[PDB]
Order: sequence, then structure tokens, then C-alpha cells
Amino acid sequence: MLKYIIPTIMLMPLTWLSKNNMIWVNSTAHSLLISFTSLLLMNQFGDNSLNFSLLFFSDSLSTPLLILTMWLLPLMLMASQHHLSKENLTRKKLFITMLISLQLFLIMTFTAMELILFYILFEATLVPTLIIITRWGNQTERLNAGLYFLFYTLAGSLPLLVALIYIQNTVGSLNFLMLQYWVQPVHNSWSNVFMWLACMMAFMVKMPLYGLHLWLPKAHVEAPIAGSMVLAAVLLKLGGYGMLRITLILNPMTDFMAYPFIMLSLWGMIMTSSICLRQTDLKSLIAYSSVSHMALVIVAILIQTPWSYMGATALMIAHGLTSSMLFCLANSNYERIHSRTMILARGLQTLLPLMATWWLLASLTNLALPPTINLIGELFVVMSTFSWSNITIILMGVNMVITALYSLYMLIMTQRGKYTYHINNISPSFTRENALMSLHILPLLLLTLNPKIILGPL
Amino acid sequence: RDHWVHVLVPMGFVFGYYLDRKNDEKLTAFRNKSLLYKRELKPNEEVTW
Amino acid sequence: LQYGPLAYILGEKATKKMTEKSKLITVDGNICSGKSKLAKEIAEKLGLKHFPEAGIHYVDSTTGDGKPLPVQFSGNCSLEKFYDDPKSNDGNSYRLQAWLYASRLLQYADALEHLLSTGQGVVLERSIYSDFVFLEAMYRQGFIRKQCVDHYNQVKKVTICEYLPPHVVVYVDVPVPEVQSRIQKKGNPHEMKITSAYLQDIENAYKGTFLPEMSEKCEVLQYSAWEAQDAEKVVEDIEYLKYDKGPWLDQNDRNLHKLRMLVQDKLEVLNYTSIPVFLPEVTVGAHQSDQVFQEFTELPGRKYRAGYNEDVGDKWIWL
Amino acid sequence: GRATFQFLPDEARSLPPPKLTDPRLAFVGFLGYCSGLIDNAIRRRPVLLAGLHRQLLYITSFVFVGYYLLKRQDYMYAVRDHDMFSYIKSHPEDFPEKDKKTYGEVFEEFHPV
Amino acid sequence: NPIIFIIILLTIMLGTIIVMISSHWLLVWIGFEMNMLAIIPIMMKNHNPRATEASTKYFLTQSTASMLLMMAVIINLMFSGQWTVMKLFNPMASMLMTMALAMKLGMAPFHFWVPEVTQGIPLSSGLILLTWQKLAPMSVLYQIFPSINLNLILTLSVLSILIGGWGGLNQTQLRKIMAYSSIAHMGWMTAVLPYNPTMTLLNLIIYIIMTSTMFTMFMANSTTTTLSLSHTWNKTPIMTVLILATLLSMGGLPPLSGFMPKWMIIQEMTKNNSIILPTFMAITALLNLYFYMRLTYSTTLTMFPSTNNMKMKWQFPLMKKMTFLPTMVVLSTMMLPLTPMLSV
Amino acid sequence: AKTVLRQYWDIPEGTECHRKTYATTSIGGAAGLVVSAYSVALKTPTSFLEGVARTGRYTFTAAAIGAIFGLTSCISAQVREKPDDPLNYLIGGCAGGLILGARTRSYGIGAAACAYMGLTAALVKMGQLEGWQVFAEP
Amino acid sequence: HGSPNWLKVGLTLGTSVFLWIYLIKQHNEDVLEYKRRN
Amino acid sequence: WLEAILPKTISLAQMKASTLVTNQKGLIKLYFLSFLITILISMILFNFHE
Amino acid sequence: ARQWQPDVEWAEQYGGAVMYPTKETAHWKPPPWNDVDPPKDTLVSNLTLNFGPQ
Repeated sequence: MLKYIIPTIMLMPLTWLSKNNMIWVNSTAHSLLISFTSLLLMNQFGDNSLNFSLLFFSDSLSTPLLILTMWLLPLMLMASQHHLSKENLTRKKLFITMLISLQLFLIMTFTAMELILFYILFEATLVPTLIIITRWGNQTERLNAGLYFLFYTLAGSLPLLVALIYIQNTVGSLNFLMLQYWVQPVHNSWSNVFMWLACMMAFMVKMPLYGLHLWLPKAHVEAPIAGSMVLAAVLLKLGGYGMLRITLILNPMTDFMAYPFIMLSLWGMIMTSSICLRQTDLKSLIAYSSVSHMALVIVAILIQTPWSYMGATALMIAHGLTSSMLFCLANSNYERIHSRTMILARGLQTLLPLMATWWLLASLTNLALPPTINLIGELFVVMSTFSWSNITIILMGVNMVITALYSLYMLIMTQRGKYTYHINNISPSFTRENALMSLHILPLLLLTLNPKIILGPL
Repeated sequence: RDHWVHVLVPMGFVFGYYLDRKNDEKLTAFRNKSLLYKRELKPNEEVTW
Repeated sequence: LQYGPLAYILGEKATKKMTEKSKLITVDGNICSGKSKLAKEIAEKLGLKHFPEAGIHYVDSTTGDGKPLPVQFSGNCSLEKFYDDPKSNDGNSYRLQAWLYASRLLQYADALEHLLSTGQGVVLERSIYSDFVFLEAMYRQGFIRKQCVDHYNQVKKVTICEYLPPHVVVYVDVPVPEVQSRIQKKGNPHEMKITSAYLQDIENAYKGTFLPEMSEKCEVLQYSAWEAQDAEKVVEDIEYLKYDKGPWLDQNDRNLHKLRMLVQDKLEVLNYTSIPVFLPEVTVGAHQSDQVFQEFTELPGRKYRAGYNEDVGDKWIWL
Repeated sequence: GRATFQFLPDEARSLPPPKLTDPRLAFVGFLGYCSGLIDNAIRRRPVLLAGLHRQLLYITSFVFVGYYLLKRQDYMYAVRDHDMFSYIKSHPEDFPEKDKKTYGEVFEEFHPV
Repeated sequence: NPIIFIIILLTIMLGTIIVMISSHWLLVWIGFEMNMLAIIPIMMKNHNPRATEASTKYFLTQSTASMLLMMAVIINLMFSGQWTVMKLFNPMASMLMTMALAMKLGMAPFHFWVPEVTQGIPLSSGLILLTWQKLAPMSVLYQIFPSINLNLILTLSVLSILIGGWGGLNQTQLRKIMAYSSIAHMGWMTAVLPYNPTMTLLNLIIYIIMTSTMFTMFMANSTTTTLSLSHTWNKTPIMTVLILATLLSMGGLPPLSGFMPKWMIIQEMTKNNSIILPTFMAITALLNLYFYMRLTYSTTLTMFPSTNNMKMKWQFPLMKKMTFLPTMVVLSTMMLPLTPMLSV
Repeated sequence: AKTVLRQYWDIPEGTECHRKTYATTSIGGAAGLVVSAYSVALKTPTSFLEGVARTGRYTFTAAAIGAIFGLTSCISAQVREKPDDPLNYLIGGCAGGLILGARTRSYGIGAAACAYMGLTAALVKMGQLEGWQVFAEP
Repeated sequence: HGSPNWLKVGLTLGTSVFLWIYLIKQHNEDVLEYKRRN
Repeated sequence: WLEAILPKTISLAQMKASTLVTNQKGLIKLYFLSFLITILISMILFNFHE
Repeated sequence: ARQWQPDVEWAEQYGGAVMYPTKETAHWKPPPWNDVDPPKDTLVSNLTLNFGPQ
């Protein structure tokens, strides 16, 4: 509520209004504080969900999901600091403003009270993200990532507004989710498929199916300095949750056609992870993880029958961190050596000993050792999706193999002798290198102690 | 001067937290429900609304 | 000169700031010939404001206050550099022309307002017209290449449109074969060994090239001698009016023509040269390159990041 | 409505009016308060706070105008309603009174997984 | 000279005020007959060999455009013999009205013109005045509004917003790029027109502002796209955040106001249970956006600052009312469910 | 006018495959003409009086495709089952790819025509079949 | 000796002195009208 | 084969904007003959008279 | 010389023409940078009449 948007918009002139170089520490100081407010009135119910205003129930829903969104902001200025210190302050004042200008809508969205505040705010980004990709790129291939990032996201999300304005005047008012207490079903026709297909395909083009992901590595391979907005674009994607607000209801009873979204993404899950093994560019190698065990949720959501939402929620915020943090490693190791080519960096682990245990705990949580959230987020997937049909144990059982050769080959490539020609790579990871790389593994594993705070209603 | 720039901004909170209290007076319209949910005889429902 | 529509339709200047004392005029000069020795001496008799000739810092000689800033921020080939006639160089010997040209319009753009705001006659030094003499010995001496010669010639057809030519235009008294010693005897350390090519070819190229305006409307005047030098000074003092009075204007061109009533041709020379942002508004570059006259983006394009400091130093508040 | 080509008629007396401290009127001219700061910056002012006589007279203008305009907007949504009920009231033949009944009556589909 | 230029430039709107104020078919002839009489000298001012091979390709293309109308006025003087201004009482009238009136607006066909004039009028000053002639005709179509064959005014619409879209992707001169995509926004407002004809004007005002604030910005010297590259490193960077705060908003994205006409218009065009029409319009204005992107990759990418170009002087143009508009051309979405009930 | 198309429709949708196809095949060609004829106003020429005939050589079509599309359903109609199903009246579309391919060169059309002119056939029937309206009023 | 026009400066101030005055002049009047009418 | 099918849309349209500009160049006669085709073809075609 | 590439040839590819997206047919011309004056100019000398033995 205004408890949140108002201070975080109050942030906005906490920055430029300041002096010279004090700016970074000025806003990083406050931006942490809001996290007390983040929990503050939140983590109330529980049962019979919280709605505190007419057009906002901040998050009740058991999709808390908002606490993270308020984390990643003052993880950027620790992240983004590296080469952004080399241009002017009135531009550096900008890049902190639009970056906030993103953070303000992700608080608006995830609440939205309804469908039609979601959408205009579901499309309300792409103004702030697109401007961070095109400027402050690195290569010159960036200019095409500008377009491809649109012309999909916007391409098929217009058929929403044709459909959601079609519901508003058909049955009552969509003004509120919390009233669905009248919903008739959707039986069949050659019209209703389209309705269901229009109210869906806009979401898929964000969390990729194995088709129409053609943009995802185009934008991430070449993308701002620190992953500065690349950490944010790994929040944006998973935020396609809203399919959890719809497909639960609002055409419940068409599962009839589900199968082309099952067998299409269920054989890609065994697939695009395997086209990730021979990659020669590291920020590509991680970008294809992000498809894979993200695209497993799309076979979690379509199937009804909770024990999937038990396991589908834990995944949106499962790689929400692990897949975040890897883009933070591959950034750092790139500061020192200016190729992103994976081969070139070898013979590390002697020269940066403390950063050894940083790779490991990262690459260990794709392996998903049993105790952490990762498996307890996957093993509620397999338990329901087994009951669907027994044969799902094979493919998604293969996923649990190729992903293990997948991860290690990234670490074990950095255990070798190489002294080779590098006179660079002196800096022994000054604190920010290891400070911002923490505040992930500390908060991540921690939740396993009381992991009832990440769960759906079911 | 006294650095208005600094923590004067957090005061935005209680600024806002008050606004969430502006509405509760116009959302009073139901003191009556069966779920306990009483607003029965007490000087409790009387506060907060 | 007019100021908006508002300062015009009430009162203006057409003939009532021009009493026939207007009479724009210029001179020519060779290399180290007619620079300051004569034309400077004439301001009065007739009370004509004089302008300085050329050089990199003339735009620094406006806007202030006024101390000239260094050669980075005002870029050029830096006179007393190209005197190495760098026909093999970075370059360039053309990019000098641009800033040598970029002011060359600005004087002549700053004169045409002075009349209509006053009516004083104005003597010049080398106006936009007679600069082209260098290009003959600039093009034929090989240091300029092709494609940089036509470029400012593609600028020539654009830049000159509404300009009323000078009246009594005077080619210089010329030494037969002396500017070898004139450049020798006067010092000028870096005006140097540069040979007959840029010596002789210009002189062949003064009259036979500058001829058109010499035969154009406004009556010209010519000497070949040592100089005026107390002999032809008064001659070109009073009797340069006698030719500039009765038999003065041929097609006249400078009448402030048939809109002379302060209309479409009359005030739109003097509304074009106020706020001279539009005067060099077509001088800004072509499609891409020209391979010579350039500045890259950041390399070396930070020169603007230094001269970037608030860009308006003083307006204090409240008003 | 009636009394055509009037900004607002006499009938708007009965409306609150929309007095100040509403977020919009504050917001109105805020978008002007970020307008004034522009007004300097285009010309290389280069103040970023320049004369307060330009840096004000905007904020004065918007909120006055933003105000003087919001007085009629709220009106219009009233005359909209007004003309609806008074039509909804008559022709009750076009406006039925629905009955009361739900549980123990309605069947749904009923399609579980 | 300078007085009359305010006598002429006043008589235009007096030419279009008799259009909106009148009861009487004759006057809506005389009314926009004296524009084609009083527009022409503005084109001229610098007397060049384009304007004069322009306004003569304009002239005889607004000469017949009128002179058909007078043939479709005098038809229903036969039938019913009552002038005034109302449905046209006979089908050969209307079909000879609306598809011979599309010449002044030009719609889907009848534009080999709008690029042949707007290009190469030597006078770019304005050329903002070609936002009047959008506003004279509509102030007929709002009146005649309940007579159209209804299979047409869409068939000139949907063949328009397409044909004006593709027209520009191939263009460089940026007087054309505004010429094109000004047929486009004539696709939305006359596609609506039989359904609830207000929520047209809504698109008509939001249009007069946005195209207005472009030109006033395009006035300093700006002409060709690759003269908008030499812009940010020369004139002023606070200019570039502007030209990126509109050109994007003009194709429109929901946090801006350019999204305001569509968002409302489709509330109208469905609810009438035509849902297979608007997608194709909704989806075609998409590749109407790829002008502006790729226009906007000109100015923020620091492309080869012109040459040594030193403009140390300040400005003295007339920015008049530019210091307002892109706070009303952008930020108005958050404000208004007025536009449907305000002008109505 | 609404005429021809309406006539055909209120004719032999699923049966009486002959008149229908003979109509849908002749109307396609008729439509084809229009475009060919138009090509002379906006595009010029140079092969003199006879030239326009030469030009038409490229438009020596549309009619063929129209014929074929109708023919497919004409041949089908009551075929295996009711060709009235959404997927069926499709079939008339794709043969179209083959048609254009035959008309000119290969690989760079015949699929697309079969593809897209396939995709947009079914909707027509599917359209009135659910009672869709493109141009309406309240 | 700062040099604005000292001609117009204060008009904008003076003008707003009118507007807010006139604004409330219409407002403080019209407020009672609702009750006077209702 | 993912990048052939969709970016085929790119080089599909960008060609049709070469047939709407190139082939229309010039000849004020050539427009004007083509308003005439359009103004008759609206007679025969459809509802326009009905 | 790092952050990105606003390089040599990105300007000229927008250079004034119809800018053939996939194919070239008929370009126009680098329109006149000043007030347009491409075309021909017409001047007749005078009329030659002899006013003769009349």
C-alpha cells in the first residue's frame, strides 16, 4: 500500500537532491531500510486473505513474492557500480532513477486487486527496461535486442486487451478478483478456444516455451554492465505468475487443449538444457538454464491439483535467487578479464581462493541437494505430475541427469592449471566482489529452516 | 543546514501509514456480520472504526 | 534591423537609417600586401567602422569577455602548422578551411546588421567573395585532395543567398616580384619558404578568378603599384566617393531591393542575421564523412565534456 | 448539457466543490513542477535552479487551472447519473425485481479433474 | 507585407468557422471553398521551383475534391428539395459525398498527394497548418453521421491505416515520415465513426497536440534524419530526452498518453460485438511503430557528431507553448475518464 | 454486391457442389481481373496497344485458384463425412500453395500460400458458425 | 542592480493575487449555493 | 529453423514497402488516371449504391 | 574506445535516398540542402523586330 509506493517514490528525490559522490551510499543506505517496512505489515494471513483497500490487496494470496522484489533494488548499486563510475553524474543520476522507476511498478503489480490494473501495469514496463538495454550495452548487436525485446512482449499482449475488455462487459465486472463468486464455465466452440488462447499466449511469450524464446538469450548475452538490469529481468520473467490468477478460474474447465502446451514444453525441458552444453560464451550458458527449470512451471500450472502449487510457487522464487546470483559471478570474473569467452579464464581457484566456495554453493543449488528449497520445490512437482500419467517420470527424470553434467562442466572448467599469459586478475575480490555475492546464499538456504513462508494456498 | 536530505524522508512512512487510516472511517459501513464479526456490545468495534 | 513583427510595423529602418552614408565596401590584398597599411587608415575620412580580417579566434572575439580559449576547444589546423604544407598528414589542411570559413561568414553576417542598426559604412578585409584565391594555390599545390575542394564548393552554392555585395570593391596594389622579399623582410617567422606555387599562382589567380564581381554590378577600383601611400590615399578618399555617388550602383543589388519599403527583401536580410544561429545553420555536416573534417563520438569527442560547465555561468535567481 | 456553450451552468452550485489537498491538484502542477525544471535545462540555463520568477508562475498556473477545471468534471459525472436513475426509475417494465434463491437450487457443471 | 500575413492567416480559421457554424449546404461549400483560395500564398513565401510545382499539385487535387461535393449537394436538392444538413436522403449523394470528401483528408486511396505536398514545401515553418484541414471536414462527418453505406467508411479506413503504415518504413526525409503516419491516424478516427461518434474527437484532439508538438520541436534547424544525429552533441541533450519522450508515446505505450485513444476506442468497437475488426487495426498499428524505433536509434546512440561544428550561441526561436505540451502529451493518462463525458 | 457471395452461400454450402464451385471459381478469376486492370492506372506500360494483354499474362490467374478451392470442397463436400467441420472447409485453402507454385517458381510461396491462405479459410465458416460480426451496431 | 524588465516582473505575482482571489471568490460563494439550493 | 519462419516476417514486409514507393515515382498523369479507376470501381462493387 | 559502436557507416546507411530496405529500383536525389532550386531557368534574349521602310 501507500506505506510502500510513497517511500519508494520518496526515494526518487533522495538521490539527485544530494551532493557529489555521496550519491551511491546515500540511496543504498535508505533502500535497505524499506525492507523493514516490506515485512512490516505483511506476512499476515494466512487464511481468508488480506485485502486492505478497494483497489489494493498488497499481496495476500499466499504469493508473497513481493519481499524479493524489494530485495533486488539495493542489490543493484552494489552490483552496478563497476564501469558505470566512468561517465557523468547527471547521467548517473538518471540510471538510478529509471531503475527505481521500474521498482515502483513491480510493487503496483503483484497487487493490482484486479485484472485491468495488472495489464496496463503488466505492459507498463518495457519503457524502463528497453532503455537500459539499448543504452549502456557493450557490443553493437544490442540494437537488435532492443527490437526483439518488443514485438514479442508487446506483439501478443494486445490480444489481452481485446479479451479482457470482452469479459468486462460480458459477465458483471472484472474490477475485482476477490469477486469471482459468480463464474460460469467455458464449454466449447470455435470461438472459446481463441478466448482461452488469447487470455493465455501473451503470458507464454514471457516465460518461454521452447518456441518463441528466440529473444531470451539475445537480450541477456548483450545487456547492461553488471547485469545491472539483468538481475531485474530475471525478476520480470517469473512475474508471469498471473496465469495463477486466471487459469485457476476464468475458463476453468477447458483442459481439453492443454496437450500442445504440455508435450511442447515437456520435450523442450529435456531439450534446451542439452543445447546448452557446447556453448562457448558464459553469459549464454546461464541464459539457457533460466529457460529450462523455469519452463517446468508451465507444466506445473496447467495441471490443476495442488501439490503442484505447493511446488510451483517454490520454483518461481527458487531460481529467483540461484539464477540471479550466477549472473553476478560471471559479471565479476568478467571485470578483470574482458572476454566473456568461457575458455579464456581458466586456471582460477588458485588465484582467488575465497571465491572458490562461492561458485560451489551456486552450482550446487542447480544440482538441488535435498535439504534446500530447490528439491522441496521440485519434489512437489513430480509427485502430482506423476499422478497425471506415470510416464512423466522418464523425461523429467532425464532432466535430473543432464542438468548435473550441465552445472559441473561450468565449475570444473575453472579448476585447471592456467598461469598462462595473464598479468591481469590481481585484485583479490575486494569486499563488494564477495559482499554482493553474499546476501544470496545467506538468505537462500536460510529459508529451509521455516519453509512454510514460501507456499501457496493450494 | 540540518540535512533535510537525510532521514526526513522516512517520515514519509507515517505520512502514508496515516492515509491507510483515512479510509477505515469510510469502510465502516458493515459493523454487522455473523462470523464473529460481532461489533456486538463492546467498546472494541467502536475503536479502529 | 527589425525586431520581431512588433518592433517593425510601428517603426523601422529602410532609407531613414541610410542617408547614402551606408555604402558597404571591402578591399582585397595579396599575401602581405594590403593587410593593415591602407584599409585600416581609412575609417574616417568618411567615418566607416573597420573590421579585422581573419584568424582562428574571431568567434572568441565575440560572446565576451572574451578571453580566447585554447586550440582544442576551438579546433583548426592551427596557423603556423600547415606552413609545413602537409600534403602527407593526419590531416588536415582542409579542416583549417572550415573554421577559417566558419568565421569568414560570421564577420560578413555581423556587418549586415551594423548598417541597418546604424547606417555607418563598413570596410572589410577579405570578404566571403575573395577567399577563393587560396584554393587555386591550395588545390594545385597538392596538399588539399579532391572531394574536400568541392565540399565547401557544395557549401558555396548553399551559403550565399541574400547577401548584398560590397560596392567600391578594391583589388590591391601589387608588387611585380617583391612579395618574395615582402614576406622576407617583415619577419613573419612561419610565413616562410613556401614557393612560387603558392606565390605566383595566386597572382595569376586574383584578377582572372575574382573578375566576375570586378565586372559585376557594384563598381570596382584597381591599383597595381607599391601602394596608395599618401599619394592615392586622398585619391581613394574623396574620389572614391565621386565614383561611388553619381555613377555608383549599376544593377545596385544592395538597394535593399524592390521590397525596399521594409518588406520581403528589405527586413529579411536583417531578421536573418539577428541571433546568428541560423546564419551558419547549413554549414553543419553532410551525410557521413568527407574523411577529413570530422569529430568522432567519444574519441576524441570528450572535448565537449570539458567545455560543458553549466554552459550559462551567470543568471542569479529571483529574476 | 443545457444552456449550451457554457463552461458550467448555474446548477453546479449543489456540488461540494472539489477543494484543495486532493492528490491530483497537488499532482497537477507537479507535472508542471517537473516542467519548470525543464524550462531552464533546454537552453543550457545551466542553473537547475534558475530565477524563481520563472521557476514559479508555472506552479501558480497549473493548480489554479487544474482546479478551475476539476470543478466541472465532477459535475459532469453527476449529470450523467442524474439522467440515468430518473430514467431507470420510470419504465419499471424495463427494470425487473429479481427473486431470491441460490443454495439447494442451482447446479453448476460439475467438472473436477 | 507583415500586416497582411496576419490578415491571411486569420481568414483561414474564418474559412473553417463558417464550416462548423452553419445550417445550410451552400455555406459548407463557400466555407471550405475559400481555404483552397486562401491557403495558397502561404506555401509560396520563398518563391522556389518546388512550392510552385507543389501547390499546383495540391490545387487541382483540392479543386475537384470540392467541385464534386457541389454535385452531391445538388442531387438531394432534386429529391426532397430541402437543404440544411442531415442524412442525405439518397444514396448517390452520400457515396458521392464521403468518397469524394476523402480527398481533403486523404484516406486510403486519394493519397499520392499528402507526401507530394508535405515533402518539399520549402516552408517547413508550418505546415503545422495542415492540421486545420483535418478539422474542417470532420465537422461535416459529425453531422451527416447517420447516413453512410457503412461498408465504405471502413473500407477506406482499413485500406488506409495499413497503406499509410507501410508507406514510411522506406523513408528518410522526416517531413515525409510525419506525412506518412498522418494517414494512419486517419484510420482510427473514421473507422469508429458510425459507432458512438464521440470518442472520435477524443482521438482528434490527442492527435492535434501530438503532431503539433513534434513540429515545434522539429523547428530549430532540423530537416533530414541524419541531421538529427548531429543533434545531441551539438544543440542540447535536454532536447533528446524530449524527442524520445514523444515519438515513443505517439505510436503509444500504456504508461504514456498515446495509449489513451486505443484503450478507449476498443471499449467502443467491441461491446458492439465486432471483435474481428479491431485486432487487425490494433495489430497493424504495431508495424506503424517501427518507424519511430529506428527513428529513435538515431539520436541517443551518439552517431558520429557532425564534424567540427561549434555553436557557441544561444537560441532565439519561438518555442511558444512547447514548454507545456509534453506535459500534456504524456502525463495525461493518469488523469482522465473525462474525455468521453467532457466533450459530448 | 452483398449479391454474389450471399447468393453462393445461401446456395449449396455442404451439398450441390457444382454450381457453388463453378461460382467460387469464376468469382476468384473475376477478382483477379480487377487487380490486373488496376495495375494500368498506377503502373504504366510500354508494349503499346497489345501490351495490356501481355501484362495480363502475369495475372493469368486468380481465377484458377478460385476454381481449385471450390473444386476441393466440390470434390469433398459429402466426401468421407461432413466437410462442414472447422478443420475441413480449410482444405480448399492449402491446395492454394500448390496453385501459386505452379503459376510461377518454387520454394518461396507455395507453402506460405498453402500455409496462410490455409489458416484464413477456416475462420470464415467458423465465423458465422459462432455468429461473429465484423461490422455492427448496438 | 539586477536587470529584469522591472516592467512585467510582479504582474505574474499580481495576476495570481487576482486568480486565487477570484477563484475563491467563486468558491467561497458557490459553497453556500449548494445549501442555498439544496 | 526457428529464425527462418518468424524473421521471414521482417523481410516479407520490408519488401512490400519497396513496391509502395519505388513504383509510384512521378508523373502527375499516372496518379490522376488511377483516381478514376477507383471512383468507378466503387460503383459496381458492393453496398456503395445499396 | 569501448562502451559501444556508433561507428563509421551507421550514418550513411540512412543517407538521403528512398533507402532501399531489401531492394533498389529508383532513387530520387540528395534533396537541395537550401531552399530547393534544382530546375532549369528560362531567359529569352529579346524580340528582334525591325521597324522598317514604312
